[PDB]
Amino acid sequence: LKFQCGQKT
Amino acid sequence: IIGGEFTTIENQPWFAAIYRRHRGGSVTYVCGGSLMSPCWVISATHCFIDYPKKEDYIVYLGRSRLNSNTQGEMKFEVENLILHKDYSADTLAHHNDIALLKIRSKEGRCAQPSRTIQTICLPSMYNDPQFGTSCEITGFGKEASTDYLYPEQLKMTVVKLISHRECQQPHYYGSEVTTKMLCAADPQWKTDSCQGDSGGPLVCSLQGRMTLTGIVSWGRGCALKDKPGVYTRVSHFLPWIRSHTK
Ligand SMILES: N=C(N)c1ccc2[nH]c(-c3cccc(-c4ccccc4)c3O)nc2c1
Repeated sequence: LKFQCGQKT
Repeated sequence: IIGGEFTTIENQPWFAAIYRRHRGGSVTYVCGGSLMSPCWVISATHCFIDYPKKEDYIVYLGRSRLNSNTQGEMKFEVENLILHKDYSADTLAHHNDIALLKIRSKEGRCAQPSRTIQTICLPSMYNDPQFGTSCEITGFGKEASTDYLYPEQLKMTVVKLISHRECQQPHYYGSEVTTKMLCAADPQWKTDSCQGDSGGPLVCSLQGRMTLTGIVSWGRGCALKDKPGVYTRVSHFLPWIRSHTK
């Protein structure tokens, strides 16, 4: 959606 | 990377592959980097020092293989290339080896978020994990120090942060390592970063976040006993980074 630093999905 | 496992970019969505174009038709890999915000990638100045012609570099986001394509990848041009003023190299070490690349797409946009493209977090002013922490390094560099080709698949490995005291031991790197560098090694000197991994990230968890704690910079050999890998201590460059990424 938008960036969330550090998150792998 | 010596050792490690092969991965896909979904496991390192902030990793960027930087290539150089040649007149003749080829594009060759240069260094790795990491995405900090939608328009900025951070890597190492020594990767651009011998050829600071920004128009000749191409940056790719969402790439799991080196020369083939990954669906979802994004290609960028280097809009601004900022190297570090005070960058120096000696017989081994590089000092102030951090660089910034502002990326622009042919349509004029910056990175867009996906399952293969994500930013990594910065640490807070001079805040690091404690030695012992396991961090992971990733990249397309050599698999053996004797190889002359790079892998086609992304690799990753886990290394531990060691203390300056341990790294500055005469029989390690002595005074070549400074307060602005960090050393990371595998307890059993089995896996490490190597030529081809420069500019890529050293990620550890800090206060809950996956943080870019280091940039692959140098090292004597690859996975040699008592020759840790040296990384640029990102926490000590935050002022500089801010100065340009405002
Ligand atoms: N053992 C290590 N931990 C290590 C890590 C990164 C390295 N990078 C290099 C390296 C060696 C020759 C040339 C370059 C280079 C790459 C791109 C542009 C200019 C020089 C390197 O980064 N050696 C390296 C060794």
